[PDB]
Amino acid sequence: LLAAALALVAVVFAVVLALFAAWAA
Amino acid sequence: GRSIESTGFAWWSGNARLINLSGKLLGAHVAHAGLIVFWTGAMTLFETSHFIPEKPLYEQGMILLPHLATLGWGVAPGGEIVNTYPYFATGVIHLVSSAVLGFGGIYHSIVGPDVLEDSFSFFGYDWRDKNKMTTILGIHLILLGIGAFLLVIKALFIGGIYDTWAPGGGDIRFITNPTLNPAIIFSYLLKSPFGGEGWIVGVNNMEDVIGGHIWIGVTCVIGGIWHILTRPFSWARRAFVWSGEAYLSYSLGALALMGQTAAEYAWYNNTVYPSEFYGPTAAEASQAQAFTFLVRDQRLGANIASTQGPTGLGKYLMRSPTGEVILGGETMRFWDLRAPWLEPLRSSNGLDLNKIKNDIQPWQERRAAEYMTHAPLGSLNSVGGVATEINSVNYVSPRSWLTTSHFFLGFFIFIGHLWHAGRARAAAAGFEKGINRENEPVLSMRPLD
Amino acid sequence: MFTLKIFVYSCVAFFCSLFIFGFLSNDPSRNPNR
Amino acid sequence: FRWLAIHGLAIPTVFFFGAITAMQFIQR
Amino acid sequence: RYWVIHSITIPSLFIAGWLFVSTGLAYDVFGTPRPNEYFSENRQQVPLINDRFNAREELDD
Amino acid sequence: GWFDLLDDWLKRDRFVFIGWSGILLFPCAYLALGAWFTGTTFVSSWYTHGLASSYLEGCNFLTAAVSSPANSMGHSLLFLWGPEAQGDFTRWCQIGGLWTFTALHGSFGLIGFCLRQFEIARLVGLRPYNAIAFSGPIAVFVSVFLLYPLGQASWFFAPSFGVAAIFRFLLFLQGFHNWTLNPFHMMGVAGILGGALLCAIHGATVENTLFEDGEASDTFRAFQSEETYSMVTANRFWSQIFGVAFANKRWLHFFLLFVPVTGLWVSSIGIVGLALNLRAYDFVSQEIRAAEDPEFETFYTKNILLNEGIRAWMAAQDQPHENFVFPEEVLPRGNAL
Amino acid sequence: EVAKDTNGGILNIAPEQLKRGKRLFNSHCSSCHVGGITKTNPNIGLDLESLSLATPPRNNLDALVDYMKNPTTYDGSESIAQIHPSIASSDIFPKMRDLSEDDLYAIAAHILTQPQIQAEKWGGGKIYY
Amino acid sequence: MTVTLERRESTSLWERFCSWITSTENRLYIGWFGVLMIPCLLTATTVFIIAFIAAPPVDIDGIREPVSGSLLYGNNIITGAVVPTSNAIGLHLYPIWEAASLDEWLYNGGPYQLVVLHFLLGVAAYMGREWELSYRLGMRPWICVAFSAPVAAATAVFLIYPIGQGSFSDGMPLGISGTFNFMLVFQAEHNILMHPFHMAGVAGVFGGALFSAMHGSLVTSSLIRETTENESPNYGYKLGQEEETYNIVAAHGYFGRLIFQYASFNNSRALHFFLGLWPVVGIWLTSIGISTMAFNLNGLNFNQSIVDSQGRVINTWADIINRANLGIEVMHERNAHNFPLDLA
Ligand code: CLA
Ligand code: CLA
Ligand code: CLA
Ligand code: CLA
Ligand SMILES: CCCCCCCCCCCCCCCC(=O)OC[C@H](COP(=O)(O)OC[C@@H](O)CO)OC(=O)CCCCCCCCCCCCCCC
Ligand SMILES: CC1=C(/C=C/C(C)=C/C=C/C(C)=C/C=C/C=C(C)/C=C/C=C(C)/C=C/C2=C(C)CCCC2(C)C)C(C)(C)CCC1
Ligand SMILES: CC1=C(/C=C/C(C)=C/C=C/C(C)=C/C=C/C=C(C)/C=C/C=C(C)/C=C/C2=C(C)CCCC2(C)C)C(C)(C)CCC1
Ligand SMILES: CC1=C(/C=C/C(C)=C/C=C/C(C)=C/C=C/C=C(C)/C=C/C=C(C)/C=C/C2=C(C)CCCC2(C)C)C(C)(C)CCC1
Ligand code: OEX
Ligand SMILES: [Cl-]
Ligand SMILES: [Fe+3]
Repeated sequence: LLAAALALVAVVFAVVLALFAAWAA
Repeated sequence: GRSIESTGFAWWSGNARLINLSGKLLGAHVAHAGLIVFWTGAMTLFETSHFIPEKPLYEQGMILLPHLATLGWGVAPGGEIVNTYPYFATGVIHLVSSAVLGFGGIYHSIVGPDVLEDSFSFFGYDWRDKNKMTTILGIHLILLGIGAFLLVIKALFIGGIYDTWAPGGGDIRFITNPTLNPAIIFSYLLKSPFGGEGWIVGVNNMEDVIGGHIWIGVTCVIGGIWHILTRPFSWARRAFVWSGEAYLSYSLGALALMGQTAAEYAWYNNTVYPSEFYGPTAAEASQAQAFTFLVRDQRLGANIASTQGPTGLGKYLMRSPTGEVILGGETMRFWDLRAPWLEPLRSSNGLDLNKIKNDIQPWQERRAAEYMTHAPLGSLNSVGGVATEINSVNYVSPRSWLTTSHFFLGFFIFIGHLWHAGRARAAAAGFEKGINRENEPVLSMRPLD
Repeated sequence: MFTLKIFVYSCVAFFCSLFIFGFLSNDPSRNPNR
Repeated sequence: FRWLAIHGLAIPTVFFFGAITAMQFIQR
Repeated sequence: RYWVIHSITIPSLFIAGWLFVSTGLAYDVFGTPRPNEYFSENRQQVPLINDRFNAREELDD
Repeated sequence: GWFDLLDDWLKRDRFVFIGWSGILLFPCAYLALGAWFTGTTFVSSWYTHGLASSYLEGCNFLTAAVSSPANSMGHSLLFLWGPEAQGDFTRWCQIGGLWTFTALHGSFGLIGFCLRQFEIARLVGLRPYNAIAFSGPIAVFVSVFLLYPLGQASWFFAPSFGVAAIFRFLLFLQGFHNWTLNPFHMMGVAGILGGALLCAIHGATVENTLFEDGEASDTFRAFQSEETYSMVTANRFWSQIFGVAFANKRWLHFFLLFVPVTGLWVSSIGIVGLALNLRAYDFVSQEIRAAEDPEFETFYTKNILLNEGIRAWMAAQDQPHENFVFPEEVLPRGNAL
Repeated sequence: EVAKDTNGGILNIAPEQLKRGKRLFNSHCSSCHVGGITKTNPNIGLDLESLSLATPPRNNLDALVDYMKNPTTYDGSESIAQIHPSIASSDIFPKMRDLSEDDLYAIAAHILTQPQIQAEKWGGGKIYY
Repeated sequence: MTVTLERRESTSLWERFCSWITSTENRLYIGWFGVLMIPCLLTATTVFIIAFIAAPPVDIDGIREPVSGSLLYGNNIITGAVVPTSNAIGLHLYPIWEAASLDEWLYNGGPYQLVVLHFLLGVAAYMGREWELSYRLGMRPWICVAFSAPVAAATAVFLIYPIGQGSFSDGMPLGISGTFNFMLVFQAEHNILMHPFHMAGVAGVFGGALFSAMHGSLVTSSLIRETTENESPNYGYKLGQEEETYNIVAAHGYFGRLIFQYASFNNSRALHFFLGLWPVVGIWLTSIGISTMAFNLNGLNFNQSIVDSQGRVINTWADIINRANLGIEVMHERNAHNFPLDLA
């Protein structure tokens, strides 16, 4: 509903995604 | 090899002997497709043969004819089956094609070469060849896209499709302006599967259906081209098991999910599954009963908007948790129902009490009676009604057959997915035949405590 | 009530991300025969 | 005892099978 | 070789059961009511046995 | 010697072992099974329950049965030569002599089979645990098919040998005894479900901790004093999954002997209880609370209502000899329905 | 052995007609009149007593066939062909397009013979299942 | 370049995390499936315990008649339960944050929905976890299939049936008496006893217990004398030993003489496969039965199937069981129905 939810979800997801990206590198 | 000694598999697991034999495997697939098309044709001709002109489809145990009628063949306004000949045509076509696919199947299974990698190079493959697999995947994806576009073409240009929401009752209509807006379509995709939402099962207009098939057609074609002309990235190569059994397991999981989704479509959706053909849903029938007795008792002089039930809730009319005016009783659970025979009486805040008092039509009453008397309840031996009902009505709704059968299928297919995925992992790592007596992992581990 | 929703969403996204990206980290190599 | 047992089970089984079929055609 | 005596006795027993039903001998033997013998012209109710030591005379009526 | 020659002949290694126990077992087993087929095919239950009961009448496998004797017969043994049938085979079948026939011959049959287990065990030289384990099922048959009706009015209320009939016995004991609420039955359920659990989990565990003793994917062919599966690996697995695992094979196999057998015995205690109508029907505290407080409701009270419904409606059809007449105004029911 | 008309007309019915009548009843009526209560309106059933107390009394074959041709309310004061299946409204009730006079008389025969063989069971409801 | 890509990634932080997660040295294994399982089962368990003890009554049938299910509200162990969510809600997602207050949430039966969803998730993850540890320890991977049967049952009574019926209020209550209630109503409205898949389930559990007792008694009977008198014979076995602890031939021989020679198993692998297969298939079928009856394809209906020459109904046992079914039907949820047909 609110932008805050999308903000947090995309934030955590992007963090773990970057962690994984480093691992893949 | 066609023995336990030559392959390692027994006669049961007999079919596993075909894992690395491209030719005979292809033969098996083609022959199987032959069986599918066979059944389609034969059963369609069966349904056409047993069909009776002046009875609804759902009273006659039809599951194939409602699909064709939905597509808009041989249907008059209202859902009347007038012309039963195109059904015969499709049945015949499928049957004969089944002869062709059958011949090809038997050929590649028994007559032709076992390995297609020797004599050929385009139809030959190693399971461990990622590029070839993604190529085949791409091709078939493009095919699926073409099929979606076949539906789109059929609905946009060639006669159209049966619309139960058509202004004037259910009638075949050519979809002039399909929905191409991503907000809407993908609004379906990212929506909850729970009550009042319905995910992708909650699609209630042919504009969104056909537009959705435009999107899925474009997506499948573009994806097909993508996989044909590319190779899997590093992360996918690291994350996946690359073997025949693994691919089988993936397709199994997918088909399980799809089975469940289809069961839910058959059970709740009445747009892609018109109630004129498939019969009413459970929701629709319950609401139809409430509607029916609301009308009966209102005609007997009761002010239904003020009628207090035993509980203190409305006997005929109450409110949904979010305020909407809904039908009372147990069918309060089914207030998310949308039906073409009821929406005329729908307002901004739910059911319009004025229209309920004044503008209820005879055909609506007939619809409610018919649907509440053809609710999707019945025994295994097709005794219509609740479990305590006596033997008189021979009836089980097509919705029940479709939904139950496809739950059965989806379920066992999921089991197969677990089985083959597990065995795929074990065979890839190399211990699917037992634990190595000279390399038992546990013995090389520190004890738990 | 909204803050609770934010909290739960954070938790779910967190563990789901760990699950997905975790199983992407060459899981078939995680076996005693490697 | 082999004969006695095998026939002890099989003979009435066939008798009964015939009977029940015949019942399949009994009308009201 | 052992299919001869069986080809003479197995169909014989099969037909014997068939006849045990078709002739209606089963009804007379086990006292099982025929489709038209559940209710007579005199009794319209279920003919339950009420007397333990006089069940014969009761079943005769 | 004469007896020694008899023993020698009876204990010969045939395709089907006989023995002294065979002298008791085979006749009674044969007669019980045969009586069931005979009854379910030809004999009716019109003069006992007012029901069609055989294939001859139009029953299928599910609705056909050898029904219990007429309530008026009491706990009569109902001999063919008894003072009730007086030799007349037809009247004997009409009374319900086939039920007592099947029950008694079935009982002595069970005795004979258990004695068979003991005898074969002793001859071969094994421990008689099979027979004990089988004492289980015996307790079920004795308590349910003999003790329960003997405690009640007559054999009429004993289970009828048939699918739908057994179903009737079930719903009867629910509606009248609240049998699900009985703790002994709960222990029985624990025993059965626990037994099935143990069967499944042991089978799966052994099958999935197998040693590679061959090259074929068919691991069945690859089977000695060496264990065919890794007990240590299994132990590790279930210890890390469930927190606790077996470590002793002997204790394991005894355990999956013990659980189901105990289940059966306990439920039998319960059934004896019901034979005397000594039920676990109610929780007096909640009945008193509900009597004084019309807003108090639990699933227990809901089930009590359900029982009341069952009892009325079926009472009229299930006990025809009682001539129960319930006007449609006295039948308990909710609104609309 | 039923009533043909209100004038006391009595004609016997052979099992051929009873068979055809039962089949057609189960095919065309026997939802609702699954069992000849009336699921869409339990107030007006096909029980003998309710039939006799109608106006006109549907206690006979001719009256029943008349009802199947042109149905009315229980007081006969209004038509209900737009709500109830009939020959007069077989255009909106297509299931009635394949029924002849013999069919109507067979169905009526069934309806009238049921309370004589099943007694309280006909139009009685779940009470007597 | 074959199937598995055998390679590593050099003591990275994320790799260390993945290593600890997938560690086989942990007392309790915590795979990725465990990364899903542990939080779900913990939330579910906490809410379940707290609610079972202190939760206020719940309006299960949406008719404003709250049912009491907790211990501190007059229940005992047998009658206490977590009451299913309100029929007014149906299949709507009802998280705490969608209610105006926790009190409302408790009134409408939110706890049930929460617990059920979390439990199903965590149990699916439990299944996946069984596979996972099997893979990590170099085992054959089909224990999770065996366990897939019970998961299917739970999913049937907690999710699928509410879906088919249109309300979580029809889901099985989390409690003993509530379970019995569920069973009785189910029998009334689907005649599950006359459903062949339920019969298959009964065959699965009766047969399962039978084969459990049988296998157990056989192996216990043929134990090899390794112990003194009056001492526990279990001491005659040691964990990890390679020598078999019982005479398999003696057992096979006993079983062979009990029935007949070819009725017995010789292959222990076959025997244990059968032991695993019978009840799992039974339960599979019963689970399917519960779900397909969740879409109202009910058990076999033989009500008034036998008629006499005159045309009168001759009752059978199916008619009697139908009488009982009728009793349950007319009596259940006495104030919930306003109309003659129960279609929901
Ligand atoms: C996409 C579908 C698909 C495909 C291509 C395969 C392919 C394969 N499976 Mg498989 N499987 C599937 C779905 C599929 N499975 C599903 C859905 C399940 C869950 C039930 C399984 C469970 C399964 C097991 C447990 C095993 C396989 C195995 C195999 C391999 C050998 C199969 C064989 O010889 O069959 C032989 C066929 C038969 C013996 C016929 C059995 C018929 C069943 C038991 C009755 C089904 C009832 C049916 C619907 C109608 C009833 C008949 C009635 C009309 C009289 C082969 C690679 C084997 C393997 O791993 O080898 C590598 C193996 O052990 N499968
Ligand atoms: C998607 C599958 C599907 C569905 C939904 C239907 C649905 C229907 N069919 Mg149809 N049919 C199908 C497939 C299907 N059919 C196939 C494949 C054939 C070819 C044989 C037919 C042939 C056929 C005919 C000839 C007729 C129908 C009819 C009907 C109607 C009544 C059905 C009935 O009485 O069922 C009966 C249901 C059963 C007997 C249940 C089957 C038991 C299942 C398979 C479980 C047993 C398997 C076992 C448990 C597996 C073991 C598990 C193992 C893995 C461990 C209904 C609309 C009738 C009708 O009215 O049409 C006008 C009719 O006359 N069908
Ligand atoms: C460019 C190469 C190519 C093409 C065009 C195809 C095309 C096809 N393959 Mg195929 N295949 C290929 C390469 C290719 N394959 C390779 C390299 C392999 C590995 C050896 C395989 C292995 C393989 C197997 C194992 C199977 C197929 C099957 C199929 C058919 C799918 C039918 C269906 O329901 O789809 C969906 C259908 C639609 C969405 C409808 C529209 C589809 C298009 C528009 C026309 C379809 C008409 C007709 C079926 C055939 C004409 C196709 C052709 C004109 C393109 C289709 C004809 C399956 C089959 O049943 O074959 C008969 C099957 O079982 N293929
Ligand atoms: C026909 C089906 C199909 C199949 C089998 C594949 C298979 C594959 N694709 Mg692919 N693809 C397809 C269609 C398909 N594609 C289409 C139609 C497109 C777009 C036109 C793409 C675009 C695409 C790209 C761009 C890439 C692949 C890649 C891959 C490979 C990696 C797969 C992977 O890691 O997935 C795992 C996928 C995910 C974790 C994504 C999650 C999906 C999100 C969350 C949306 C789903 C949410 C939805 C609303 C809810 C679904 C409900 C469900 C959860 C129950 C694999 C070979 C990759 C690759 O290796 O390069 C070739 C890659 O980079 N594909
Ligand atoms: C995140 C992971 C979560 C895992 C789930 C939690 C699992 C908890 C399991 C606890 C097991 C306790 C065992 C005690 C007893 C104990 O410690 O036994 C230990 C015993 C070890 O046996 P050995 O082979 O070592 O025995 C050899 C000799 O000592 C035999 O005399 O294990 C077994 O016998 C196997 C059967 C255990 C299965 C028992 C299941 C019981 C389930 C609980 C029932 C009551 C629940 C009530 C709830 C209100
Ligand atoms: C591999 C294999 C297998 C399988 C096989 C198969 C599966 C096959 C199939 C096959 C097929 C799948 C075939 C098909 C065929 C078809 C056909 C042959 C058709 C025909 C048609 C017709 C004849 C028609 C006629 C008509 C018309 C034209 C129209 C009108 C009507 C009529 C009818 C007249 C098995 C396992 C056994 C084993 C061995 C090997
Ligand atoms: C037509 C139509 C439409 C549309 C539709 C669409 C457009 C769809 C799409 C869909 C989609 C777009 C889907 C997707 C899906 C996805 C998925 C389903 C995914 C999956 C994933 C996976 C399976 C993964 C897994 C994994 C993990 C997670 C871990 C790691 C490893 C792996 C990778 C294995 C509409 C609604 C408008 C209307 C109706 C009709
Ligand atoms: C009572 C009595 C007695 C006895 C008699 C007897 C002993 C009889 C027997 C009888 C018998 C001894 C009978 C038998 C029968 C059999 C049957 C009736 C069979 C059936 C079968 C079936 C039905 C089949 C089934 C199946 C199987 C097996 C599996 C697969 C699937 C099927 C379905 C094919 C005496 C005279 C001594 C004295 C007086 C009283
Ligand atoms: O909610 Mn629980 O139970 Ca299924 O049915 Mn309708 O809803 Mn109520 O009534 Mn019956
Ligand atoms: Cl209602
Ligand atoms: Fe064992």
